[PDB]
Amino acid sequence: ENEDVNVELSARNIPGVQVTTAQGLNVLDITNADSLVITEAAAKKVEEVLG
Amino acid sequence: ASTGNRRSHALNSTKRRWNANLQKVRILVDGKPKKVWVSARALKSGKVT
Amino acid sequence: HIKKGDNVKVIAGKDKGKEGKVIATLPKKDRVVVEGVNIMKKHQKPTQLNPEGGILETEAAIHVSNVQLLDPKTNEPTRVGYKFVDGKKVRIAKKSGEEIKSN
RNA sequence: AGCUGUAAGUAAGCUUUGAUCCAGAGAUUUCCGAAUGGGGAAACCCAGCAUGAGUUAUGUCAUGUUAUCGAUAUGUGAAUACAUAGCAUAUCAGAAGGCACACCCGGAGAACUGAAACAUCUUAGUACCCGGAGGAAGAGAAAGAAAAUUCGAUUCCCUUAGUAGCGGCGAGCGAAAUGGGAAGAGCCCAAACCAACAAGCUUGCUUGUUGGGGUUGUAGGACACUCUACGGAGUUACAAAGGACGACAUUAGACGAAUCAUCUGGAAAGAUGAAUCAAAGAAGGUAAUAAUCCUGUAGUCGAAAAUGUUGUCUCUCUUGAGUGGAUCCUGAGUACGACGGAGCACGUGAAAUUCCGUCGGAAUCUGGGAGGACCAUCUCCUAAGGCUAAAUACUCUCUAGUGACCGAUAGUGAACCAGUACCGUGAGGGAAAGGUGAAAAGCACCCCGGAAGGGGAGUGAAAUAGAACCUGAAACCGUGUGCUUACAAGUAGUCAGAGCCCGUUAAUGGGUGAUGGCGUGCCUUUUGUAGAAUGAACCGGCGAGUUACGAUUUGAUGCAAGGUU
RNA sequence: UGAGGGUAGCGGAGAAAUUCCAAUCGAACCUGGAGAUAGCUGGUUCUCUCCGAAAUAGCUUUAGGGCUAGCCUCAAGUGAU
RNA sequence: AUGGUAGGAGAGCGUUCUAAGGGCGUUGAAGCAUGAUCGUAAGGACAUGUGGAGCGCUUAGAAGUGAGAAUGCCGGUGUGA
RNA sequence: UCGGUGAAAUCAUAGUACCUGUGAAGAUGCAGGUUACCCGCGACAGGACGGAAAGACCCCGUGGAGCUUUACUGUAGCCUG
Ligand SMILES: CC[C@H]1OC(=O)[C@H](C)[C@@H](O[C@@H]2C[C@@](C)(OC)[C@@H](O)[C@H](C)O2)[C@H](C)[C@@H](O[C@@H]2O[C@H](C)C[C@H](N(C)C)[C@H]2O)[C@@](C)(O)C[C@@H](C)C(=O)[C@H](C)[C@@H](O)[C@@]1(C)O
Repeated sequence: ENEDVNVELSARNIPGVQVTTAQGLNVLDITNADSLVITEAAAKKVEEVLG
Repeated sequence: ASTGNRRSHALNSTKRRWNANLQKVRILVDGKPKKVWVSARALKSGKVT
Repeated sequence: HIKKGDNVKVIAGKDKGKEGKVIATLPKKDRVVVEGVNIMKKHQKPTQLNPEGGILETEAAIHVSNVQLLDPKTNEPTRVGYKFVDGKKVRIAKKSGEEIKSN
C-alpha cells in the first residue's frame, strides 16, 4: 500500500523480484514482470487513483 | 570616468576626455600652507585658502 | 587470512587435496609459499661461491585464495573468524573453537 | 609481523620491549624568490653593530640584528624668533607579492564582421589591458510601482513577449508593469530638545566635548497633552548563555552468513549432481565465467581534532504608553537649469527618467518631488546620511559516486621519460612512445663462431609466447614449383576456344591459356575530356548536413467545444 | 675594427635604394579576437526500385551570384475541363 | 511498364552501444588466412588452419553509422638504382 | 671497368613503334596500313604539350594593401573669440 521496510528488505536480494508502492507504480517494472502480487489495500488504492 | 565622445555633423564619434578646471593655489592642509591643485568648483564653497 | 607457521590444504592448482606447512607469506602481493607445493626447476649458473649447478628444485609462491586452514578438531577445511578475549584478538574456525598457531 | 621509497634484490641490519605502517599534534626546516643589511648577470658576492668560541693578539667562525612606507609615544629644530616642518630615537608588525582573475565590482576600450559596397548602425560595452576585494560580490527598505476598491525592500526562476517600442523605420535591437513561485527581516545616524564638562566671556550667552532623546507623511519627532517594561524572551545585521551545552558525517578503524564431489583441463569459478546463506545476488581479484576461496558488500559496534550545531540553554532581552500636530527640526554649492556627452530596450533629442565635465544656482510643511514636453485638478511619495542575512553566480581544489562517454592515430598536448627529447636569440611552439607468461620457472649444459647470431638439449599448456616478447592484415622483399612464353604492336581485360595439370562447400567442377573476335583507365569540371585539362607513387588508418532553441508542414497517438501545463 | 651601451613597428634608422630592423619588410615576430570573412576552387563515404528536368522571360552596383515565374517530384482534391 | 545526370519519392544491407528475452563458448570466442557456398544488391553462413577469451541471435531503441580521390593528416614501404 | 658504401626529384596501372587520317580542331594507347626476334651497356637530346612553381602577363571579385589629390567623411593639431 504505502511502505513495508521488512518485506522490502526480505525481497531485496532475490533475483527477478522487485518491490514497489501503489503510488510508485511504473509501466516499465510492470511490463518487465511476469506476475503481479498485490495486497487488497494497494489494489483498492490504485483502483481509486486510476478510476 | 571623464570619458565620452566627440560627435560630427554626420554623427561620427571619436573618443574624448572632459578635463576639470584645476588651479594651483596655496591652501592650509593639515600642517603647513601647501601649494596644491584644486578645482574652481571645489574652492567655490568647499575649502578655504 | 593466515600466518607463517600454519598447516593448510591446497584447494586449487596441480596440487589439490594436498596438505602442507606454510613457510612465508608475502602479504603485499598475497602469495604465500608452501613446502612440497608449486615446485620450480630453475636453471642455475655458476655463482661467485658455488659450482655451475644443473637444475634446482625449490618451491614457488601461491595465491592465498588457493589455500584454506584446517579445523584442528576435525581436520576439515574451514574459513576463519575472529574473537576478542580480554582486549586481545584470536582466530576461530567457524565450525569449532580456537586454532592455536605460533610455529 | 614483518620491514629496510617508486625501481630490484645483495651486503648490512631493525623488529612482539609492539617495528614498517594509518590518522592527530609538535620540533627541525640550507639557498633564492615580494626578498627586506648593500649590491647583483635569482639560487651569488660584499659588509657593519652587539654578544660568544678561539687567538698572545688580529685574522676566522657562530648566534641575533640592521629595507621602505605606515601606526603608537618623545624631544629636536637652517634661509627666519617660540611653533611645526623636516630631522633623530623606543615599540608594534599594518601593507607589499602570489590570486583559480572561473564568478563579482569599477577604469579604459578595438577591429575583422553584418548591413550582400559604406559612413549613422552592428560586431560590442565583446575581446584584450589595469585595479580591487571576496568566498561570494553587487543590490536593498519608497522623494517607488501604478491608476484597483491598489501593491511585498532587494535578488532569482517561469510567463507577459519576440509583444509594446527603437531603427539609413534598413540590417537588426528589444522592455516593463501585472500574474504564478524560491527565499522572506527592517535596523541605525544628523537635526530639533534636555542635563552636565572646559575656554571665551562674566558665567547671561556663545563655542566646542560627553551623555541621553529620535530619525518619519491620510506627517514623524521635540516641546503640549497619557500611564508602562522582561510579558515575550533570539547572537544572519540590529544586545547576549563564553554557558551541563545531549550522534561533525558518529569519520580513521574493527566485526561481518553460507559448498562439497566428479569430468575435461596445464589450471576451474565452467558442465554434470547434490547442498547452503541472504537486511549481504554491488564490484573486483584468484592459473578459465564464483552470492557461499580472498578483498569486500548489507548491517552492527565504534575515539581524537570533534560536538549534529542542536533542545530550558547563567547574565541580558522589548510588557508601547494614545490625541492634536498649533510653534521648532527633518541631510546646500544640494535639487534644478544652459552647453557638450554617456547610460537607460530608446539613434542626444520634446529627453520625460538616471550619471560625468564647465558655467550658473533655490525653496523650507501654506514646503518639496514624481505620475514620458509644458499648464491646472487629482493620485503617490518625502531626495541631497549609512548598514543589512536568505534565495543567486563560478569551481584551480577535496571527499564519495555516476555514464545507450574514449579505449592507445581515440580520449587531456601528456596512460610510458611531458609541457619532456626537439625547434626558436626571445616571447613562444611542441612530439613520438602501452600489452612475455598463471608463475621468471627469463633457456643449466654441448656444438659452429672473434663476438653477434644460431642448432640441439631443457623450463613451460604453448618458445614461428625468448624480452626487436598477445593477436600479427596489406603494401613490399624473397625461395620453390604445375601451366605458359624469344615473328611479336599490347587501357592488358572480356566472349569464344584446343592442348596440359588437378580433383571441390560435387556442381551442367577448378588452374593455365596455343589461337580468334570486341575493346582509348577512374574522379572532377565541362556545350563537349582517351584526352597533351585537374587529382592520386603504393598500402593501411583518420578524415565532411550534426546538436540546442523557435517556426512551418506531413505521419502517429490521446482527448475533443474544448485541449494543455 | 673590437668591447660595453642607446633608438622598437600608427614605430625607428637611413651620404635616400621602398634601403635595414635575427636567411622575411610598400609596413617585423609571437600569442589572442578567430572556427574572422570567402557570392571563389577542391572535396563530401552503403545498395536496389519508381519518376525525372533546365541552361529560358523579368528585375537586380546585375552579368560565372540571387529572387519570383517556367519546366521536375510527392501527397490530398476537383473531377472532362 | 521498367535508359537516365541536377533532383524528388520509397524500400532495404551492414557497423558500435543499450533494454528485454533466448543462446554459444578451453570438447576453443572475437579477430586473421583459404575455399569450387547462399542471396535480386548492399551482404550472410558453413568447413579447415592460426589464435587463446569473450561473442552471436530475435524485437525495439540511440548514433562519433559505411571513403578512392580534398597538391588532404599520420605512419610503414617502394620506384628511380 | 672492378671492390666497399649508397641518396633524390618523379611516379593512375602498364607487354609503352612509325606514317596518313580522326578527334576538345597538335595521339605510345582510336581507324587503315607499314615495320618490328628476347634482354642489356655506353652515348645524344626530337617527343612524352617532359620535371620544377594552384601563371607574376590579361580579365574577374560589390577581395586586399601602399601612395596621391581642388574624391566623400572625419580628425591630431593651429588660429581666433
Ligand atoms: C638557379 C636556381 C634557381 O634557378 C631559377 O630561378 C631559374 C634560372 C629560373 O629561370 C628563369 C630565367 C628567366 C629569364 O626566365 C626564363 C626568368 O624569366 C624567369 C623568371 O626565371 C626558372 C626557370 C623559373 O622558371 C620559369 O619561371 C617563369 C615565371 C615561367 C617560366 N615558364 C615559361 C614555364 C618558367 O620556366 C622559376 C621561377 O624559377 C622556377 C621556380 C620553381 C624557382 O624559383 C626555382 C626553385 C629556383 O629557385 C631555381 C631552381 O632555384
